[PDB]
Amino acid sequence: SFSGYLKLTDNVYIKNADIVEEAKKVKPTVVVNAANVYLKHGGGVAGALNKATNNAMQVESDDYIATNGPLKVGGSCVLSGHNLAKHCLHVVGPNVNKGEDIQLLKSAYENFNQHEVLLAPLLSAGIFGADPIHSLRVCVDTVRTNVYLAVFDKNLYDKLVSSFL
Ligand SMILES: CCNc1ccc(C#N)cn1
Repeated sequence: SFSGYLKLTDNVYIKNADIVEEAKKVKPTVVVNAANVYLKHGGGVAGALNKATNNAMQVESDDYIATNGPLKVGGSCVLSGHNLAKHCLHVVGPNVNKGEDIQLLKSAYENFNQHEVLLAPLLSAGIFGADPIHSLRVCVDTVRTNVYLAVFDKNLYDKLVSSFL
């Protein structure tokens, strides 16, 4: 189904790809969003996925927050995948740039175990400020379901693969 991924472990795969383009092509059952507790999809993966939905993700997310309140750091919710996937699993990894606890990254990845297969970014990486090498390590040590990681940055992808233990 997913093409061109490098197998890291029994269940973790990685590719240098734009997660928006991966989602449009594959139309996976689940695309993971690098969400914040307010589901305000301003930038990074969230801003990019929301822009690909023509803001439908943000409109749906605002209604979800109006009804349910904010998510917890380390938590998630399942919403529509719009034109990108059947569902979007909005997962909140800790944002180290907001001083959040990096220990919550394992809790964030545990949300992936509720889905047999997912297309996902590295949680807390990019604008969330965590070390992406550490994120990949927590991913491989926490996620047991099939996760296809899309890493937008080629230089970061090369660093992640070449340093993977
Ligand atoms: C070009 C649109 N796609 C993407 C994918 C990932 C990120 C990040 N971070 C930003 N844009």
